[PDB]
Amino acid sequence: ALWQFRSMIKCAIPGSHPLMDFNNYGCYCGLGGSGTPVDELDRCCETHDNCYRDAKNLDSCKFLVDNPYTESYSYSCSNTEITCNSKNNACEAFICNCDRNAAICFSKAPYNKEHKNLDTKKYC
Amino acid sequence: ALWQFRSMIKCAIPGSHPLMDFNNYGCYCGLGGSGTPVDELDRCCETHDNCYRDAKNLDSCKFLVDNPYTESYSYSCSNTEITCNSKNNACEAFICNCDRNAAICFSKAPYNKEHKNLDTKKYC
Ligand SMILES: CCCCCCCCCCCCCCCCCCOC[C@@H](O)COP(=O)(O)OCC[N+](C)(C)C
Ligand SMILES: [Ca+2]
Ligand SMILES: [Ca+2]
Ligand code: NA
Repeated sequence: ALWQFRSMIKCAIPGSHPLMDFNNYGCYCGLGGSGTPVDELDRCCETHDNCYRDAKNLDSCKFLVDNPYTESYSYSCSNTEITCNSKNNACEAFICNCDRNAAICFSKAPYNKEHKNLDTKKYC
Repeated sequence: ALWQFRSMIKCAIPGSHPLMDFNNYGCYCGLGGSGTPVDELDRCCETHDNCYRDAKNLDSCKFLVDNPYTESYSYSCSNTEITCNSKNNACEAFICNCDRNAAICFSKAPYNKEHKNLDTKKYC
């Protein structure tokens, strides 16, 4: 679920403010996501978007009709280390893994302030 | 902007986990919406959607080309009371007030956990 992805970005990145840092960043961090992504971080978001599309295409997810941000899963954190619980069934695991992958990706990519809050209509 | 909406909810409702709580509830608290609001809290969200639509069409927001969640405003929290800074320019002030109205409305309306995570294609 989105609140869990938020939890994961705090887990992977200590004092982060996830919605204030990553939403409406570049061309892909946020909703929508169109164009050429503007940096590694943006590419994290674009990969995340492709992951959720693949979720919706996944046979294991056939009974999720809403979008994967509404699918709760099981996860834990340990010293900045995110854990997708083995207890997860197929769809929950896959969506858990999308969020984890993007959580780590955010932590390793450089944050470019100047890419925050672009004019997507012009540049994406 | 969306993080400030979250922070306003935290303000009005000190016990709050706003995404966990108010995202993906009913037919309107989430990705847009449609259908008949399922309860008062859900009507809080329809109203906020409408207010955002109004902002999108308000002359003073004519240079706001992205969604109103991307608009930064100045607000303050103090004693459960939300204040949209009187310094805000007109668009900023309008959207801040949409948000403030919504948190307040969320703080007044019953929360009905059987209304969370609805199958919106089926019930909205
Ligand atoms: C902080 C806790 C509060 C809970 C809020 C959490 C939800 C925030 C979500 C953040 C991510 C952004 C999601 C917002 C999406 C809502 C967006 C919902 O807006 C719906 C309309 O804008 C869509 O209409 P169209 O763009 O198709 O209109 C077409 C117009 N012509 C040109 C074709 C005629
Ligand atoms: Ca996106
Ligand atoms: Ca909505
Ligand atoms: Na935001």
